[PDB]
Amino acid sequence: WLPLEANPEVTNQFLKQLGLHPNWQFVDVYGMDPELLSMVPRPVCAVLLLFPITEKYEVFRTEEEEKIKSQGQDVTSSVYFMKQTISNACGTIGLIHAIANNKDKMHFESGSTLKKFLEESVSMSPEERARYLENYDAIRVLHFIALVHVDGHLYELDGRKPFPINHGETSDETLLEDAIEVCKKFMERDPLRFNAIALSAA
Ligand SMILES: Cc1c(O)c(C)c2c(c1O)C(=O)C[C@@H](c1ccc(O)cc1)O2
Repeated sequence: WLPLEANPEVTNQFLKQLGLHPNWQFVDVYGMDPELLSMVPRPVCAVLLLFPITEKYEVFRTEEEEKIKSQGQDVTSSVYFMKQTISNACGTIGLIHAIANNKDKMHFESGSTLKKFLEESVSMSPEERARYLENYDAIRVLHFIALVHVDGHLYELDGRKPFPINHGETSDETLLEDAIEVCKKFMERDPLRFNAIALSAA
């Protein structure tokens, strides 16, 4: 599985292995301050956020799950969501969430293994996607989540949760800034360090 660190060079090597043309490359997001965001090449189509699992995460996510089940949320049918059943798989799952939800922006090489995996898993349930990932030997190389734009909304994709989380309106053009605002919200949940990479045009 992808190592549990925010490392663009390793993640881009993985993208190449998986058969993606390198006109999208991960970059570091050096921090949330606007002059740091300006160093991220645009467009951006995904942000991966790395953070440690804490007791606060477990308590908050339980509250959030109850809230969403009670109020409902909009998760459009186009969102690709894969459950996590193996801890150390969260980096690889993050990468899959980033590519699956941006498939039409991507250029896949002929025998691309990730292209194959995506075509075969587009109609699977999140649970089936987890099982297939476990089976799929060609995908072989403290928590990661993905932030993407789908159909006008900003989705958080965390395979430890039961579903995507809708964080409000966004667009392809404003995804980086809107994702960073969601990261600021996340960090308010715990009285840490910011560690993120962005999938950027190259
Ligand atoms: C339920 C829930 C989450 O879903 C997420 C993403 C969280 C938290 C949480 O409770 C936190 O409490 C800490 C947090 C975090 C994010 C960025 C960072 O640099 C350091 C910490 O992220």
